[PDB]
Amino acid sequence: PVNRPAVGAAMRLPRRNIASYKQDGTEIPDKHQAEEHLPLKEKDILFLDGTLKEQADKLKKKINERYSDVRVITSKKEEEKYQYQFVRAGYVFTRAEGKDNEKEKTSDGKEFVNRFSYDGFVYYSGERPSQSLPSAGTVQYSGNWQYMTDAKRHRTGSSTDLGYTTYYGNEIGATSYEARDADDREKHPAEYTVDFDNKTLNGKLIKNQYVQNKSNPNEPKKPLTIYDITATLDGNRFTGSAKVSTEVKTQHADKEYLFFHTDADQRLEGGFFGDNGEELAGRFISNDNSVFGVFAGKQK
Amino acid sequence: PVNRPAVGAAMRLPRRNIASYKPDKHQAEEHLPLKEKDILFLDGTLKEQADKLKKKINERYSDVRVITSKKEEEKYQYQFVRAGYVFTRAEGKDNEKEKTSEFVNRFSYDGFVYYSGERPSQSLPSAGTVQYSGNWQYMTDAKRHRTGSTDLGYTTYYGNEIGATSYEARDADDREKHPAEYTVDFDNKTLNGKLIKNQYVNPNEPKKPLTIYDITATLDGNRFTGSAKVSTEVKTQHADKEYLFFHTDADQRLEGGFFGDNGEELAGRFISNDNSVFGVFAGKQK
Repeated sequence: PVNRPAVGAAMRLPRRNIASYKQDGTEIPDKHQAEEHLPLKEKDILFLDGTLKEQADKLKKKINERYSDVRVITSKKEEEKYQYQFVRAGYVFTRAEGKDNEKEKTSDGKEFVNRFSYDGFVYYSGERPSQSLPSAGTVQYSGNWQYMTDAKRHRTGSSTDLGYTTYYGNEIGATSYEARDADDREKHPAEYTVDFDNKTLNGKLIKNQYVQNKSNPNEPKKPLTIYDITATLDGNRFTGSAKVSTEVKTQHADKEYLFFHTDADQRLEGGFFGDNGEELAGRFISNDNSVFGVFAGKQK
Repeated sequence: PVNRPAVGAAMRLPRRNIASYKPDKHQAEEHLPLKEKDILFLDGTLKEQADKLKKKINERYSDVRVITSKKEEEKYQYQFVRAGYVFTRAEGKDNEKEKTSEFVNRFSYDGFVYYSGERPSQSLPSAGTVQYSGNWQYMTDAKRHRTGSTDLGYTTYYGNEIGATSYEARDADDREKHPAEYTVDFDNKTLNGKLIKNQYVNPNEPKKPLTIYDITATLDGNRFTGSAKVSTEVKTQHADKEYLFFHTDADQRLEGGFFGDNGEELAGRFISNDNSVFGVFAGKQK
């Protein structure tokens, strides 16, 4: 589950109950809504198989099973940069315009269930698990990552103030595809070093921070490491941890830390794809189920 | 921000980057001044404010021993104010690192100095002069070379790889390391004071105070704004030690206020002009 080897995994957008009445029509006490915090669940990690296209199609299918007539946006445009052959770290989602929220109401018309109609997944996919890996040497990979967070009403004592499209992070999970305060040139790069001598992987899941000069395409990037990855290789898999960088904790306590605050200890799993480990991909989920992340990489 | 009114403020320990990889035997960051933006403003009860600081430490390390200013501040029996600290030596913890493919290396220690106040005074005397006594704390920049840590009166590393602090002062009188004295003129609407170090020297053994800062401020409502100035004594007679830490004034960068019914107590903060020292202070009517 946390440890399951896979050729694909996904997490669906969590949508918390923002209703302020109970099913008996009585007010929820102390100004509270029915569900002010909705963590992710490991049981909700959706495991995938088949080709890259089949896996993506399955997730889009799931979106349309809920609403047949909503438009879907994908990460196809975002992942162009990487020219991945065997892996994906992507997303598929909808804003569900013109759809009412999911509601359940009393006879008198009071809402005791109210959930947003938004929907989406972040996921990784891999094809052709490696049959051979280098017996020696160190190899650099570069790529990207995506993420899906819990839904939480109060992260501190708006969602846009915190760098996300309105509501994301609060009434529904925060996602990489709704991050507004990142460098849209490349919001979420990732870097990895694989030591095939000692059989270790180290990496960084990075956010390129927002830059004021948006007219110069060669404006320098402002990287911020969100997670340090460490892992051990075993066959064509690797297992390890994602740890929130100290820098996030101390210098970004009022923003990034409100979303990325707990490690994923021994809760990161991935593997190599392409017959000779040309690429890699995987996932992690933090100890308190506050973030599900997926990541991918390609040899430099 | 530097001039923002507050009922509590804290500064976190600066930890400079001592990494020596990406020339001339230099480290990545040989001087780390403080920043006015890193002044952490606090609110809520005295307890709430302190707990927030302990929380931030625990957010970095869930399992470290935390040391507080509780024992030190007992003597003052403050009702409404605090000038304290919370810190950890982070025993057995690795430094903060980012790596080769080390271009970042920052110490594992952590801590804050802070002031806190509850119930800002809604009335003050319209006249008369009032004496206050209390204490202060401080946090300095981190600087590899202050001259051409133990010789300079601090626990190892403090002042160099991390900021020097009042709670790592080793050359002071343990009876009361950092007393403060104030006089408030409610006629002329002024505050004058001294932030002092009792130098190392029986409970009635004479003290050897050394004024570190002279404080001046003007009153406005239940607040006061002014300056902290390095003492004549430090600059001229302690050029080879204290002056290496206390060398620049805080001009119009000291802020505090009165707390309690009729200004029984006062507290505040200052930050020197070149961001070399952040100080906090508290006092109680004599």
